[PDB]
Amino acid sequence: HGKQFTLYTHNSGPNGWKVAIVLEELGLSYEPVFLDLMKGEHKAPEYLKINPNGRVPALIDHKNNNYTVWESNAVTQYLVDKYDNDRKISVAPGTNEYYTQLQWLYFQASGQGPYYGQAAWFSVYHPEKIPSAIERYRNEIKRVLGVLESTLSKQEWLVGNKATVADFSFLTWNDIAANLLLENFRFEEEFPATAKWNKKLLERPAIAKVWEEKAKAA
Amino acid sequence: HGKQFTLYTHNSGPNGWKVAIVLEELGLSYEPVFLDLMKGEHKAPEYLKINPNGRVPALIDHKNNNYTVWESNAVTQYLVDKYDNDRKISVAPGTNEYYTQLQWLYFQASGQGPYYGQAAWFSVYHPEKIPSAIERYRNEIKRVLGVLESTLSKQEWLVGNKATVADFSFLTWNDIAANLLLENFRFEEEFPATAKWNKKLLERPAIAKVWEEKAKAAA
Ligand SMILES: N[C@@H](CCC(=O)N[C@@H](CSSC[C@H](NC(=O)CC[C@H](N)C(=O)O)C(=O)NCC(=O)O)C(=O)NCC(=O)O)C(=O)O
Ligand SMILES: N[C@@H](CCC(=O)N[C@@H](CSSC[C@H](NC(=O)CC[C@H](N)C(=O)O)C(=O)NCC(=O)O)C(=O)NCC(=O)O)C(=O)O
Ligand code: NA
Ligand code: NA
Repeated sequence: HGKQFTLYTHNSGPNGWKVAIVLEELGLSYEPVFLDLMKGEHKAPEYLKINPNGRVPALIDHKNNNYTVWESNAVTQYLVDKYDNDRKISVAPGTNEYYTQLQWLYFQASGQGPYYGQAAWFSVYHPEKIPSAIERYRNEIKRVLGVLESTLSKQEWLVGNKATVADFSFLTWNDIAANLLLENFRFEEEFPATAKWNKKLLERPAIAKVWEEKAKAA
Repeated sequence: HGKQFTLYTHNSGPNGWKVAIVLEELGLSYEPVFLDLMKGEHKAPEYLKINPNGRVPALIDHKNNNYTVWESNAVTQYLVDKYDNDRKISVAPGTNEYYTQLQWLYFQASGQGPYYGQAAWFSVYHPEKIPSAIERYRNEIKRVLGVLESTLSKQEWLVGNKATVADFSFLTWNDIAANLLLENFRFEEEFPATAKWNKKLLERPAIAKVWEEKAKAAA
C-alpha cells in the first residue's frame, strides 16, 4: 500500500502525540516526519507550503489525493469524521452531539493549549523571569482543570457517553502541566474526577502504546 | 424573546460580535443578553449551568429544544451547518474543504484569539507593566497577520472561492489589534492583501450592520 498518512511533527510535542493517539486508535497507517524546530525547519519554505503558519503538526492523506490539513484539532476532526465510521472514538456528524464534541475540542484548542503553553513559555523560554506572568498562567491551568472537574464530577465522559477524541484531546497538555509546569501538585487530591478520567484514558491500549513511545522520545 | 436564539454576550469582547455577525448573515432572530463581566455575572451559578468555562459567548437554540453550545467557533459551526443550507457563508459538511474551513477556524480560535488576547491583557489589565511581555504578543500579532497575508496574497478567500465564516472569524480581533494593541499601525501599508480582505468583508450589509451596533455599544 504505502502508509496512508504522513504526519509532520517533532520528536515530542503535545499536539503531534495527540494526533498520533487518534491515528493509533483508528488503526490508521502513518509515517511521522520529525521537523527539527531548533534548526528552524518548520519556518523553511518547503514546510510553509504544507502549513503557512509554520507550526506542527500537519497531516497529508495519501489516499485522498494528498489532501493536506493542519491545526491538530482540525486534523483530528478530519480523521474521525472520515475514518471512524464505527464511531469508536467520536460522535456522528450531523447530530446535535457533534457540536458539543466540537465545543470541547475548541475549549482544548483555545482554552487549554495556548494558556498552558504560555506557562511553559514564561517558565522555560522567556529571556527574563517574570513571577507575575508565571503566576498568571499557573492560575489559568488550575482554572481549566476546574472546568473539566465541574463536568467530569457530574458525568463519566465529556460527550457521547463514551470516551472520545474530546476526552483524548486534553491528555498531552495535562501531562505537561502535572509533570513540569505545576509545583507541589497533587492531581488526585485537587481534581479527583479529572485525575481518574486521565488515568482511565491512559489505560486504553492504543493510548498506553503511544504514551510508551512518548516516554521513549525526548 | 419570541426570538429563535438567546446569545449570551457582552459589549466589548470580540467573540460575541463574531457570533452576532453569523446570526445576522443567516437572517436568524436572536435576543442578546449582555452580561457584566466586571460584576462577575459570568461566574455566577446560573450562567455556569450554561457554560462551565464561565466565559462568553454561549448560544441557546429555542427551536432545537434549547440546545446549548459555547465556544464562539463551535457556535458558529453549529449555526452554518444547521441553518446555512444554501451555503451562503460556508462550505458543505462532508466535503474535504469543510476541514480546510475548520482548519482556518482553529487557526483563528487558537492562533489569533488567545495570543492577541495576551497582548490585550498585558497592555491593559495586568497590574504591572512588562515591556518584554507586551513586545512578545505584539510580535505574535504581526506574525499571525503575516500568515494571513501569505495566503490572501495568493487567493481571494481562505476557502471555497467565496467569503465564509472562516474569513469572517478574524474580523473582531483584527479590529482590536489594528486600533488598540499595535501602535501606529498602518494596515494597508504593512499587510495590503489582508487589509483589502478586511475592508471588503466590512462592506457586507450584515457585517456593516453589526459593526455599527458594536461601535455604538463601545460608547
Ligand atoms: N494550535 C496549534 C498549536 C501547534 C503548536 O503550538 N506547535 C508548536 C510545537 S508544540 S510546543 C507548545 C507551543 N509553544 C511554542 O511553540 C513556543 C514557540 C512559539 N513560537 C512561541 O513563541 O510561543 C504552544 O504554546 N502551543 C500552543 C498550543 O498548543 O495550543 C510549534 O510548532 N512551535 C513552532 C513555532 O511556533 O515556532 C495546533 O494545535 O496544531
Ligand atoms: N475561546 C473562547 C474565548 C471566549 C472569551 O475569551 N470570552 C471573554 C470575553 S472577550 S475579552 C478577551 C479575552 N480576555 C479575557 O477574558 C481577560 C480575562 C481572562 N480571565 C484573562 O485572565 O485573560 C481573551 O483573551 N480571549 C481569548 C480569545 O478570545 O481567544 C470572557 O468571557 N472573559 C471572562 C473571564 O475570562 O473571566 C470563545 O471563542 O468563545
Ligand atoms: Na506539537
Ligand atoms: Na466575547
